[PDB]
Order: sequence, then structure tokens, then C-alpha cells
Amino acid sequence: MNVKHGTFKGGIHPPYRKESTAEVPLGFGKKPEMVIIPMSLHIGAPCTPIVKKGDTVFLGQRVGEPNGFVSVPVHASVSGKVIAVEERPHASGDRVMSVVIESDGLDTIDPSIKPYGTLEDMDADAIKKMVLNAGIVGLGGATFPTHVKLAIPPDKKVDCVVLNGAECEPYLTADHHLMTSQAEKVVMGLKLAMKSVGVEKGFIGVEDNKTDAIEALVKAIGNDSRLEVYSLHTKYPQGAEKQLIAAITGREVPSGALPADAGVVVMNVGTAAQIAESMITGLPLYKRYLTCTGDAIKNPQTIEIRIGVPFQSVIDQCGGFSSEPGKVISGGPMMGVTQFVTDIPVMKGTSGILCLTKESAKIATPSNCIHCGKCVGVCPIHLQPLNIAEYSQRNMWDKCESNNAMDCIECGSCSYICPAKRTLVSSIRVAKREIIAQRRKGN
Amino acid sequence: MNFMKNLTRGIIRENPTFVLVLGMCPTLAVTTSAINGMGMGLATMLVLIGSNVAISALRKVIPDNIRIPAFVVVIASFVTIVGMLMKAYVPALDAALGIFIPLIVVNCIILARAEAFAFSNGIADSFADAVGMGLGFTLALTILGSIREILGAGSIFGFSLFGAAYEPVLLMILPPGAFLTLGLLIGLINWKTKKA
Amino acid sequence: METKEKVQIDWKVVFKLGLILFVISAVAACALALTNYVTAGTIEEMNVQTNTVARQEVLPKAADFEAVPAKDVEKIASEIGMEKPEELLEVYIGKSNGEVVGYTVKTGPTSGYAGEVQVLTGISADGVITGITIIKSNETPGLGAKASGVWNDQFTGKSAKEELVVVKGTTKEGSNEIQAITGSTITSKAVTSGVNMSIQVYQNLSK
Amino acid sequence: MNELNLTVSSSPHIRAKHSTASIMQNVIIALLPALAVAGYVFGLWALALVAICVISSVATEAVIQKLLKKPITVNDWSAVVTGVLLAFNLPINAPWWIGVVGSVFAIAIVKQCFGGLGQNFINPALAARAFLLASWPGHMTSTAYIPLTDTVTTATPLALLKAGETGSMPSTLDLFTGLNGVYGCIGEISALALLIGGLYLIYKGIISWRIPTIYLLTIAIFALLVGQDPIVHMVSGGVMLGAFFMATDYASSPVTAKGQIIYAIGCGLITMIIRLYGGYPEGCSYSILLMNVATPLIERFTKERIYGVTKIKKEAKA
Amino acid sequence: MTLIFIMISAIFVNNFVLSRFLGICPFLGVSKQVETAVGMGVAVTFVMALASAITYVVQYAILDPLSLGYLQTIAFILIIAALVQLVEMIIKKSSPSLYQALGVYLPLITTNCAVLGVALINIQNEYNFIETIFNGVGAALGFTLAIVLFAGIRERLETSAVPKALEGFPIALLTAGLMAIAFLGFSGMKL
Amino acid sequence: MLNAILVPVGILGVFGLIFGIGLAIAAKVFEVYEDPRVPLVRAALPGANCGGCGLPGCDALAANIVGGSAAIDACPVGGASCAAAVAEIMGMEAGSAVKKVATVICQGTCETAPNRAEYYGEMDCREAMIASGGSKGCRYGCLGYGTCKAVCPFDAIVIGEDGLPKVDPEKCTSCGKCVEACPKSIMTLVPEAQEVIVKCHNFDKGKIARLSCTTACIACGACVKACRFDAITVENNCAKIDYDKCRQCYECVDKCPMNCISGDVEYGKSTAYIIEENCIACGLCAKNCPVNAITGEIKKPPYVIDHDMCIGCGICFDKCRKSAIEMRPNKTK
Ligand SMILES: Cc1cc2nc3c(=O)[nH]c(=O)nc-3n(C[C@H](O)[C@H](O)[C@H](O)COP(=O)(O)O)c2cc1C
Ligand SMILES: Cc1cc2nc3c(=O)[nH]c(=O)nc-3n(C[C@H](O)[C@H](O)[C@H](O)CO)c2cc1C
Ligand code: SF4
Ligand code: SF4
Ligand code: SF4
Ligand code: SF4
Ligand code: SF4
Ligand code: SF4
Ligand code: SF4
Ligand code: SF4
Ligand code: SF4
Ligand code: SF4
Ligand code: FES
Ligand code: NA
Ligand code: NA
Ligand code: NA
Repeated sequence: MNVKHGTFKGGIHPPYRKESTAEVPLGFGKKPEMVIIPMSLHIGAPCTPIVKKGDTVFLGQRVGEPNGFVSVPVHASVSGKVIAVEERPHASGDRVMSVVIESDGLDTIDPSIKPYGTLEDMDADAIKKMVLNAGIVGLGGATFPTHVKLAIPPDKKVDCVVLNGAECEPYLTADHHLMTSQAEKVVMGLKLAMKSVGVEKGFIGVEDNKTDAIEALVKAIGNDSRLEVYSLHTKYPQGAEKQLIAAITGREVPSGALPADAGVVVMNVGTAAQIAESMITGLPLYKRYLTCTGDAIKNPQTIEIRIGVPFQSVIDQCGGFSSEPGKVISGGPMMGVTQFVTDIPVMKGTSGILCLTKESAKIATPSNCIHCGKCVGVCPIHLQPLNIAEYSQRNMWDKCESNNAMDCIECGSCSYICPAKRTLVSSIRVAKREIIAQRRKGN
Repeated sequence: MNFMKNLTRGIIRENPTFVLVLGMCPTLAVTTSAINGMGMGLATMLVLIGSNVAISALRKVIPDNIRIPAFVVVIASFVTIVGMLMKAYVPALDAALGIFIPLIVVNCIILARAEAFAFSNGIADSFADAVGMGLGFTLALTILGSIREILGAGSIFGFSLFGAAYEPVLLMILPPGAFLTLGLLIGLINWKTKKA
Repeated sequence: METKEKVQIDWKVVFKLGLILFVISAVAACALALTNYVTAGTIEEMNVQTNTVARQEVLPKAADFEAVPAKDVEKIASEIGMEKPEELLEVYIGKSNGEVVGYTVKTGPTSGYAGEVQVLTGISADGVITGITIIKSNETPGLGAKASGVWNDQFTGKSAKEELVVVKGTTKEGSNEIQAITGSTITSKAVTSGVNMSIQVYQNLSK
Repeated sequence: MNELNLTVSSSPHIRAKHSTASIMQNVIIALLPALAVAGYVFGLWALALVAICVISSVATEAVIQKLLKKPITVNDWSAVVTGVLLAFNLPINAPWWIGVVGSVFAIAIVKQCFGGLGQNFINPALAARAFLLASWPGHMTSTAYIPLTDTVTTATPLALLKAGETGSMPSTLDLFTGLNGVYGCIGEISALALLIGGLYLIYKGIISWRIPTIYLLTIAIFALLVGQDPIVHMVSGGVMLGAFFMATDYASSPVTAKGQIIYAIGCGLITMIIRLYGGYPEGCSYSILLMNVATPLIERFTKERIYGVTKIKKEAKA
Repeated sequence: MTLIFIMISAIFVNNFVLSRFLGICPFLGVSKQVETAVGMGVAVTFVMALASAITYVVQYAILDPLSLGYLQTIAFILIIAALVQLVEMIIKKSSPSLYQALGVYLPLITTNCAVLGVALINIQNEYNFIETIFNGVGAALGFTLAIVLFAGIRERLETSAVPKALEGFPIALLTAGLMAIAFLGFSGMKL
Repeated sequence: MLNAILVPVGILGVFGLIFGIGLAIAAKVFEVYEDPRVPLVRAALPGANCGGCGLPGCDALAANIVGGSAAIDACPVGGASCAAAVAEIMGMEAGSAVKKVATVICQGTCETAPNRAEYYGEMDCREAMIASGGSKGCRYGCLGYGTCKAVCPFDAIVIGEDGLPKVDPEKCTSCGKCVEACPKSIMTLVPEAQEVIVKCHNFDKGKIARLSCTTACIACGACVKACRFDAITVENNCAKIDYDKCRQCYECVDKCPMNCISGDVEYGKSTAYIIEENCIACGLCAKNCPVNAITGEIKKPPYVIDHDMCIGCGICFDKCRKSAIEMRPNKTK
């Protein structure tokens, strides 16, 4: 096959410690006994509960109704009874309204779930209706609704669909297992998305450290001449939806105009697999993959776990704590969010749990700038982080805006390479927040 | 009451050299000794007094369209008379300050004071203002000249201090040796103004 | 049409604007010339007095002086092959009871650090330099202005037969050797060139 | 009832291994062989001077950082680098107080009056040398370089070239290795030891090839266009020390790749302008110091292009 | 060839601001930004270039063959003031009104010690017409270059952290001293 | 001697005379910028003539105002009086409604509201808000890193040893520079004559707030029953006082079980302190004003009344036709 290559300019080379869980087989979680389902598992308008305390629910039964257009429903992961419709701690640090369900032991399927159909019988309107009804959001991390993404406005033109298989953050190997095991579902989901949008071109981009996944995808594609696979060089910011576009297609997204103005539609391999599975079976989104790894975990592994299970249950299922942890992170080490407690349930965009020990979580105090200039070299947007940080640190928002601080993608790289151990990306975030806020109180 | 305040604004409160930063060419040019600064200050004081009194005497007939040509004529006349007298009786001071004695007419502090305090006040306030500004200029120039001369020559007022084998810092009597010193002095004053 | 016919009276104030200025200017002149009438000549006297002192200190004795008509000076400058003209200013002859005494020559040599200096040299009857002095200079006060100090006193004693050579060393070697000032070498060469031109003038004249 | 007491912060949660102190220690390691050659050639007084300078620098910094109520960050090994580089710019016949005065001027005035490390716009070790040369010209010119045991040299190689006496100059191999009668500054006589240690900083990634290559190419071209020897002009004087170690200062050089090419061309042109038609035998220090002033003007015209911002033309605010 | 050497010596070897201590008050006053520095340099260039020829003509046509040499300063300053008045009249009308942020330094273009200084230097050096024009243009270009470099440095300084007490004028004077050393590098050149 | 005076006088007079006519003609043709009427603001300004305000010329307060392109208080040297004069040339200013100060509605100081975790980063409030909102137990309280102190231009805020800011009432001049700089929306503006403020910003229910802080609001509603002028309301699970209707009766202060309302019990208790000079023995206060506290017989002057009752609202100070009652705060301490 014609496997082409591509790369971009800038970036860094982290240690890439993925070797620990790559050769370990795939594990399956046990049956849960209690689930907490929040009312906001996406971005947009939160849902409204339609269940009461003491009610009896099925598996796959809707417990939340969308409010506006950018809103997806919420379903139940187990079969049991409702014990609380109060608010519980969330991954953002503050309590969010949720529904608590206690499991019964049996998984009784709702008596209204049937297969939607076949690829040749569905067409675009029914495909979009099925995607909306199953509550599928973006599994890449942003959790943007999919049915909004597949509804192209009439004043825009697109001609290709690109799947993001370039999983680049360290410690994470869920997409590797998904591509190695379920390539046929990924191809079927790509075909379904291509038919829904109405294009005749499709690309898949996989990094070169997953050659077995590339071979599996090439074998699964078959004799179709409209599908292509690209082998990409191993770099950290490679998969951030923009450098992927530059490497595969060669185009550049304009200054604040979204990828839809470049003529492409970017999706994830997990979303495509979920679309194919929901078409074949008829069940909603209630289960995904996770990677439980780190320095304070006895037996790290990749495990398939339902939605609503607390973090502590996963940690207990993966051995436990070998030592006292000093940091718990939801996601990767480069863009994850540190937690306060371990009562947090897993969500639709939770791709890993990373526990660090006390010695490995220590960073020295920031010092003076020495004007080395490495942060300028490593930036993929070709900005100058030192000037923006120094202007933000003394409350000069006009100079921050004049230095093009609103097109930073917050990728971490600039703060990783600093010899003086500074916090450049945090200052850039502060400047961006203030610039955005000043546009509403002055207009 | 109104006479002592104008006289005593002068040195401390509104020093032209340390607080207004005006007239910086003679200050950095001639202050290589403790004698040149005093003579320059006295000449500038005489010119300032004469020009201020003359301009304040005639603040009713000069229109606002020919003001600066009317001012510079009086200032240049006083400067020329003072220069003729100095060349007649003090040739050494004229030779030591050769170019900047014709240049007293443009000193950045005479025209500014004439515009500010001479075209809107009486005859008695302008005299006190001129006396105070001249005293402040003379004191600042003398201090800077003594400080530079002690380090760059090893003597004060022509009297040696460090012996006949001292090797001076020959940068303090150079153009780059002025700027830095003055800056440090100003900084010190600012510190003692803001921490007290 | 004068920007839409400015209304008459705009000219009437014009005669008011000039006249006062005119008066002021006249008054200024009415001062300055008077001061000049009291001052200028006196200044001239002082100048010549200094020059007289400059002529008397270099050749210390009780004698009279006579001035060359300044066309013989130009003839000497034309002869002997003096490659740059108008660098010789004044030549005077001393007289002490009939017999000749010496000569006093003023010259402005170029190629200094900051332009032209003025050097005066006095020579006796037999060739001996009895002292030199600096009349005008515009060099650095702490670096090139030291020529009018103890550096001049070493110029006495040198015979008027050959030229002089400047050396960069503490040791003075022997005859016709001049030790320059540390950190100041161009001024010493300029003064030596002026002395050499004066001594060439003396050699050409005294034969 | 056991709590956890975790740590909360912002991304990223991992960092690199290099820091500020490692860079300066690597600079000292690179500068060691020149110190060895200087100690072998000039004797035991060539080392002691260096020590004096180092001590003074460190002491000065500590005192200031005690008086202004600031953390004493003397363990970043920056004042040691400044002291060593200043001590490499001295003759062998210098008194002990010259190094102390130079170190005090370099640390107190140039560096600490503008904020501290990385916040000045000028080179401290070259400005201190320029101040010392102007203040005390007798202790630094043409005679302090020759040792007292040698009485037949009387001139350094760069002073025998401006007078046309190129028949009494040392050989080109002796000017390159630095032995057999080559005199000058204590840490400049060997171009073989300043290139071995200069190629070690390129391999570790501290400096790049751009400034060292373009500084040396312009000197060779200029000496070729006027009919002189390209090699004698590169292995004599303070050019190899300035190209690899002093023109590559972090706080005085441009940060982009296009400005570091324009900067080096000017640094190489002003050197040979002063060398051939000037009042000094060598003009490396002032050529480097004059390009530290024009650096903020080069940086505003040599910026790069932001991703996605292609526009049409340079309309800007018109 | 002599005109080129005169221009070069006026711009580099004998810069008016750093060496001769003439244009210092606008140097510290106006150099907080680049655009104002460029505008002030252009205005100063125009004023000097127009004043030099008029001063030459007035001195050598009237004062010399009349024995009235003591009226040099008053006539020269009258001519310069009358020129700067017209410059002030033309600048504020058509050139942007926001440029009147000099704040006293615009009527100090009359004062501006470099202008009368270069006029007296041209008079005392016994030049010709074209030599005076070239000297005036060279002095103006040197002033413009110095003020542009200062305005460029001060923004990098605004990035840095002066402690609390130096701030405006002391750090400007220290920067000027360091630039004066860097230009003391340009010395001893025979042109 | 005649020529030596005639020639320079003539030359200088001609030179001066031609230049005056030249400048008079140059008044026309060139600059005609007179079209903004200048003599509006040239005397109310004290006069400094500095380029730290914009306004290219200190007499340029004639085209800078009539378009709204410049702020009313753009001149700091002139001050409040000069700004008021400039505005009252057109109007708006020279008004009423006293002066205000800045206050902090929080009283949890590092021992009653401890920290959940440890925070690494820059010591600033907004930088701490980047790190998932902060590390405090109460998600609505003061972080304590002092952004408001850093943004204050008049040096009126100091950070105490307990973590909460303190404002000097003599250096604070009624602005909002510290109000929009607080990420927690805690700094507020309060009249200087007010001493009853509800100091909390917690929007949780009773048990969670009780666990979070010692002096939290549990929204019990006991402070609304005590008030009868309808000035304090409980909304969003938090109480708030309206300062336009508060009579400072100090009745709600004693009824709060968690000590959230500021103020001390030293108030009122002066029931009909009536001056004998200007009352006509009307006896209209003897009947009722909602409490009795007056009862007597006709009350010919001097009034015989015992003072051990009433709440001291203040309505009886202005409803009288002659206002013979005097209000004096006299209690313990
Ligand atoms: C620094 C950075 C790295 C990212 N890395 C990945 C990645 O490795 N894989 C991925 O699927 N999305 C990644 N994303 C998210 C993409 O930008 C994009 O939102 C995603 O492809 C959308 O997938 P969806 O359409 O399924 O929501 C990254 C984003 C950023 C800012
Ligand atoms: C590559 C490199 C070169 C340096 N060069 C110099 C130099 O030439 N002079 C100096 O005083 N310090 C030098 N330093 C150290 C100095 O403390 C720092 O770079 C800043 O110039 C201090 O403001 C150098 C440091 C590095 C890493
Ligand atoms: S990487 Fe850090 S130390 Fe280097 S220039 Fe950037 S901010 Fe400064
Ligand atoms: S976080 Fe922003 S500034 Fe830093 S390297 Fe990434 S894109 Fe550049
Ligand atoms: S602060 Fe007021 S008085 Fe001072 S210059 Fe500005 S407007 Fe004029
Ligand atoms: S009041 Fe607000 S800004 Fe001030 S310290 Fe507290 S949280 Fe920070
Ligand atoms: S910022 Fe303004 S309102 Fe706040 S404390 Fe300071 S002076 Fe008062
Ligand atoms: S509960 Fe109220 S008083 Fe206590 S910390 Fe929170 S906001 Fe402050
Ligand atoms: S009485 Fe106190 S605790 Fe109860 S609602 Fe009122 S303020 Fe809150
Ligand atoms: S003080 Fe009195 S009026 Fe004010 S809120 Fe409390 S009870 Fe109501
Ligand atoms: S006038 Fe007032 S005080 Fe007198 S009786 Fe009537 S209510 Fe009472
Ligand atoms: S304070 Fe109020 S209740 Fe008391 S006497 Fe006066 S009006 Fe009546
Ligand atoms: S420029 Fe101000 S006195 Fe010379
Ligand atoms: Na005027
Ligand atoms: Na002057
Ligand atoms: Na000024």
C-alpha cells in the first residue's frame, strides 16, 4: 500500500514511558455496585433529571433530557434503583448535580432497544439522528457534541474526513489496544461518517511507533481506494488537530476560523468505533477504555470500565498504592488536571488515571530569566512566550494582545524546556482570560 | 509670606538639576573642577536675574504672536554684556568656558522660567525666583564638580589630598564619567525622598 | 485673492506688531555698541601684554625686541622647502647693546589630537635652546594639557644643530632624545615638529 | 481517618533535566584547558590573579543580595564565569587591585543596577575591560604583556603587523598552538585550546554554529579583498576567544535565527575597520560592544511568521 | 571625497550627543518611544538644514564687511527663533495633533543647543556653502541615529526590572553612559 | 560716534521689523485651529503642563471635551474640585450621596477555614484561580495573596497577619480598581457611615457550609423576622442587607446564631430625649410609635419619662413638626 509520511516544525521529545502497559494484556473490570452519573458530561447546556428517588431503572434508559441544540442526553450504566438525586463532587473541584444508582446484580436491557440498520439503508439524516440519540460526544478529550459537528452550515464546503490515531501523550496506550483489536469497527465508523458528511475522501494518521496497528488497519481497509494511511514521525504536539492537518493535507487553519474553514472534518478513532458499535447493537455510550498507570500503582494496566465508577474502585482493581501518592491526575502528564479527592467518577472523556509518588512530584521554585531562547525554538505556533509572560506578570493586557497571545493552544512545551523552571503557560492563560473578559464589559 | 516662599522654593523643593532635570549640557560639560561650576552658576544667576526682571517689567505690551523673538533679544543682550565684561576682566574663566558662555542664551531654564513665572507675576516675585534658581544651580554644580574632581584628579580646589604618587581614575574627567555619576546621585536623592 | 479677502483691519494690526519689535531691537543695539566702546580696546591691550610676557619669559634678560616686516617671514617660508605654508606666525629679533642675542619664533603646528597648538621657541646666539612654552591648545585637560607643565623644562639645554627624536621609554638615552608623556604621544610629536620647524628657520636665517 | 494531602498546580507536571547551574559548570569545564595552557606558559602568577577576580565577583554579589533583602542565588555559578572571563583579559604585569576594581565595576554597576541575571543589555566583562583600559592606560598597553625575563621581544604580534615589520613576527604554527614566544593576554595566546573547548559547547547544544562561523568568515573575506593573509588575522589577537565565548552571551544576543546572521556580519566588519584604519591595534571589544546597542533594533525587523497569519501584504494599520 | 569624510566624521567619530554634550534635554525627554524619536529627528534635520545656509549668508554678506562682529549671537538666535515659530505653526495644523506630546520640548527646538552650536562651529571653521550644508546634515543624522538607538533600548529596559529607586532618569543616564563608552570605541580615526 | 550707533540700530531694527510682519502674515494661511472655542477650561486647572494625561497642551480642554473621548477625572493634579468644576461647566457633577469606602465580606482567617491541599505556583490570586480554583476548603472565600493590594494606586490596603486585607478610611478615594480585580467578587463598596454588614459570600446549604467554615451562613432566616423595615433578604442561600432602608436598629445582630453580621450592641435606648424649649406638650408620641415606651400624662415641660425600653429607629427625629427630640447614642462602652 501507499503509506506516506509527514511531520511538522517544532516540538519536544519526552521520555515516552509507554513500554510498561503496552505488552500487558487487556483487562476487563468487574460488575459495579454503585454509580454516580453527573448531569454535565459534555460542553453546552446541562440536562434536567427525569427520575425520582426510589424509582427503578433499566440498562440504557435515559435519565436526563437535553435543553437546547448543543446538548446530548444521559443514560444509565447499570440496572437497579435510584437512591439520591442530589449533587456530588465533580472532577472540576466543585459539586455538580448527579444521579446515584445502586446496582441489582443483573443487567436487564430496556425493552425498546433494537439495531438501527445497515450501512446501505441508513443515509445521512438517519445517521445523524442515531448519533444524536445515542449521546455520543468527542472521546478525544474536549467532549464536543458530534451531531453538531456533522451538521455543516450551507455557507461552508468540506471535502475530506481525517481520523486522529496519533496518540502522543506519555503513559497512555488505550488507542493502541483499540486499533489493534477493533480495526474493522474503526473502518466502518469512518465509512459512516464519510457517508453522513457526503465526501469521497478519508485519511487515517498513525505514528510510527504503532507499526502493528498500521498493519492491522491496512489489512482491515481491503481493496477500497478512497482510504489512505499515513505514518507520522513521533513528536509530542503532533496530534493536536492542527499539526495533524498541516502534516497530512498541507493546509493551515486561519487565525481563529475553526478547521471547518480548511475543508476538513477531524474525528477520533474511539468515536468512530463507538458509532459503529451503536449502529450494530443499538446500545448507547456507557463504557470505554482507561489506562491506570503511574509511579504509585502496583500493577498498571489498560482496562475497560463503565461510566460512573469512582476512581478508588479502579485503583483498588489495579492493585493499590505501593507508597503514599503525592499527586493524582485525570488524564495525561502534559494536559491533565490534578484532583483533590478520589470520590470522582469516571467520565466520557477520561482517558487515564496517573498517580505520582512524593519524590517524583517535586519541582523547584521559579528563578530569573536567562534569555536562552529555547521557548521560542520549541513553539509550534511560532510565538515568543517570554515576552507574553513578562507582560502578563505586570498587568499589561494591551501588550499581551498585541503580541498575538490569543492563538496559543496551551500545549505545555514552552514550560517544559525552561531552565529557570517558570510557569509561562499559566501566565498566558491568565492573559487570555483577561482579554476575553474585557470584551464583554466594554462592548 | 509671599516673598520668602518664592525665594525658598529655589534650592531644595524645585532644584533645576535634581528635581526638574533642565540645563544638562553645561552641567555635564564644565563640571570637571570645583571652580568652573561656581563661575558658571554665578554667570547664569546674573543673566537669569536680569532677564526675569526685564521680562516681568514689560508683561503688558508684548503680544502672544511675537513673544519668543521678544524674549530672546533681551536674553541675548544680557548675555553679550556679561560676556564682554568677563572677557575684559576675567580672561581665564572665559578661556575655560569658551563655547558655553555664548550659549547661556539657550540654557533650557531661563526661557522656561520666563514663560512660566515672569509673564504672569509681578516684579518682586520674579527677582526672588531668579535668586533661588541661581542658588540651586550653583550649589548643584559645585557639588558635582567637587565629587568628580576628587576622584579624577586627587585634589579639591587645587589642593592635593592623596600625595604625589596617586594615579587618578581618568574616566571621571571624560564624557562617559559624568552621566553615570549624576545618575547615581539622583537615585540616592530619590531613595532618601521615598523611604522617609 | 488673499484667501477670500481678509477684512481690512487684519492689516491695521500688522503695523502694531512690527513696530514694537523694531523699537525693542533698536534698544538692544543702543546698549551693545556702547559697551563695546568701553570694552574692546582694553581687551586688546591685555592681549598684547600677555604676548610681551610670552616674549620676555622665553628669553630671560634685559634687552629690546624688533619685529620682522612679515614679508621676510613669508620669503623664508617659501624657501628651505617648507611643505606646508602659513604655519609660521611671528619672528622677532633680540637686541642687547648692539651685539646680536638670538631669535624668538612662533609657530602653529597641525596634526595634533584636537587641531592646532601654538608653540613659541627662543634660541640664543650660539645654538642652545633656552626654553619653550605653549600659548594656545585645545586638548584634553587631563591627558593632553600636561604639556604646559614640568614637561617643558626638559627642553632647555639642547643644541641647535640637529633635529629631535621622541622615544617611548623611561630611559632618556643620550643626545637629542625626548621622552614623551605616558598616555599622550601625538601632542609630544606635534610640539617636536614645531620645534624642528623653528630650528630649521633659525638654521636658514643665521648664515 | 487517614487523609491524603495531595498537591494542586497547573500543567505540565513533568520537566526536563537541565538547569541554570549545569550550563555555567559546562562553560567552566570548556574554559579549563586555556587556563592550563596559561599556567604552563606564564607561570604561577597567571593562576592567582584569576582566583582573586573570582573571589571579588562572588563577594560583591552576596553583599548586594544581602542589602536589598533578596534571596542569595550565588549557587548558579554566573559570577564565577564573569570573574574567569574578566581575568582572561589581563596582562601578566597587572597589580592586584586592578582585578578587584574591574570585578566591582562589572558586578555592581553593569549587572545588579539593571535587575540582576539576564536583565542587562550590555556585556559586563567587556565594559569593565574598556573602563580599565581608559582609566589606567599605562598598566595595560604594549609593555605589561612581555614578561620581565624576556628582554629581546619588545612588541606583541599585532603591533608588529600595523608597522609593516612582518619579518620579525612569529610563525603561523606558533601563533596557532601558542608556544615558543607568543605573548599577549593570558587567556588568548592559544587558538588550539579555545577551539577544542569551543566545539564542546556546540555538541552539548549550549551554543550554535552561526555566530562562530560567520564571525570568522567575514574576517577571512575582508583580509582577502585588501591583499593580506586570512590566517594570520584569525590566529592573532582576541578573535577566537570573542567568537566562541564572548559574542555568544545570552542576555546580549538576538533570539531569532535571522538576527544572529546580521549581528555577526557587523561584529566582523567593525573589527577589521578599527584594525586597519583605526587608533587601536585590535578592535574586537568595541565591535562587540557596538552591536549590543543595535540588537533591540534588529529584533523588531527579523521576527518570524505566526501559524495561520498569512494576510495579504504589510498594510498593518494603514 | 572630502565631503564624504566630513559627513562620516560628523556622524560617527564626533557624534553631537554622546561626545560634544549638545542635544541632551530632548534626548532624555522624547526618547520614550520610537515614532516620536523619528519625528523629532526629521524636524531637527529640517531646522538645522534650513538654518545653516541663512546663518552663513547673514554672517558673510552683512556682518563681516561692516565691523559689527559682536552682533552674531543675537541675530543668529533671532533667525533661529523665527524659523522654529513657522515650524511650530506648520507642524500642529497638518501633521498629526497627537504629536504635540513633546511637552515644552517643541519650543525648545529653539533652544536645542546643537543647532546654534553647529552654526557657530560652521562659522568658526571657515567652511564654504556646500561644506556647511554637509556638516549640518551630518550633525542632524547623528542626532537622529542616537535618539533612535536610545528609544530602542528603553523598551527592552521596560521589559526588565529596575528595583524601585532608579526608574526613569537614573537608568536613562546610566544607559547613556554605557552608550558613550561604546562610542568611545570610535576614537583616534584620522579621516 | 554717530555712525557706530546709527548702523547697528538700523540693521537690527530692519531685521526685527520685517519678521513681525512676516509672522503676522504667517498667522493666516497657516494654522487656523481656532475652531474649537478655547476659553472654557484655563483657570480651574492648577497648572503643571506635563505629558502624563494625553491632551496635547494643557489648554486643550476645549476639543477634548464635547465628544466623550476623554475621561472626566483624567487630570489627577487638578483633583476632585477641578474635575467637578470642569463637569459643572456642562453639569453632571456637584452632587450628593456622601462618600464610600471598600470592605471585605469574609471573616475566615487561616484557622477557622483551613486548606484542603497544598498549592505550588506563583503567589497571586488569579494564578491560584488557574490551579483549579484554589486550595481552600470554602470555594467562595479569600485566597489571601493580595491582588487588590497590588492594584491599589493610593496605598490604602494592607494584608494582615491573619490573611484578610484591611483598608485605611483616610487614603481610600471611592474608586473600583480593587473591585473588578478580585477573582472571588468579594471586595465591595460600602458607605462610611454604615456599621452593620453581613460578611459572607457562601452559596451552599446549611450542613456543607457548617462543615466548611466556623462563621458560615446556613440560611436559617432568623435575621429576617427580627427586621421590620424590609432591608435584609435571604437569596441564593445567603443573606444580604440593603443600605438604603437600613435604620441601624442593631436588632438582627444579636439574633444571628453563627455571628455573620458585623457590629456591636451599643445603640439607641434613648426614648424621647426631648428638649424642653421647642415642644408644646403635644403628647402625640405618648400614644404609639410601634413600641409604647413613652406612656405618661400630658407631659408638660420638663418631660418626665423613664428610659428602659424602645429600639431607637429614628423616625421620631423627623416626623415632629418642631423636632424637639434629640438623638444621642449612650450605652455601655
Ligand atoms: C496539545 C494537544 C494534544 C492533543 N492530543 C490529542 C491526541 O493525542 N489524540 C486525540 O485524539 N486528540 C488530541 N487532542 C485533541 C484534538 O485537538 C481534537 O480536539 C480532537 O481530535 C477532537 O476529537 P473528537 O472529534 O473525537 O472530539 C489534543 C489537543 C491538544 C491541544
Ligand atoms: C554561553 C555563555 C556566554 C557568556 N559570556 C559571558 C561574557 O562574555 N561575559 C560575561 O561577563 N558573562 C558571560 N556569561 C555569563 C553571564 O553571567 C550571563 O550570561 C549574563 O551576561 C549576565 O547578565 C556567559 C554565559 C553563557 C552561558
Ligand atoms: S526558556 Fe525560560 S529562561 Fe529561556 S528565554 Fe524562555 S522564559 Fe527565558
Ligand atoms: S503553550 Fe502556547 S506559547 Fe507555549 S509552546 Fe505551546 S503554543 Fe507555544
Ligand atoms: S495633570 Fe492636569 S494640570 Fe497637569 S498637565 Fe495634565 S491636565 Fe494639565
Ligand atoms: S480580597 Fe480578593 S483580590 Fe484581595 S486577597 Fe482576597 S481574594 Fe485576592
Ligand atoms: S483601589 Fe481605590 S477603592 Fe480600592 S482601596 Fe485603593 S483607593 Fe480604595
Ligand atoms: S464560609 Fe463565609 S466567612 Fe467562611 S470562608 Fe467562606 S465566605 Fe468566608
Ligand atoms: S441569622 Fe445569620 S446564619 Fe441565619 S440567615 Fe441570617 S445571616 Fe445567615
Ligand atoms: S440593623 Fe435594623 S434595619 Fe438594619 S437590617 Fe438589621 S434589623 Fe433591619
Ligand atoms: S411634637 Fe414631637 S415630641 Fe412633641 S408631643 Fe408631638 S411627637 Fe411628641
Ligand atoms: S425611636 Fe422609633 S420607636 Fe422609639 S420613640 Fe422614636 S419613633 Fe418611637
Ligand atoms: S538642550 Fe537643554 S540646556 Fe542644552
Ligand atoms: Na508662546
Ligand atoms: Na548652554
Ligand atoms: Na527634561
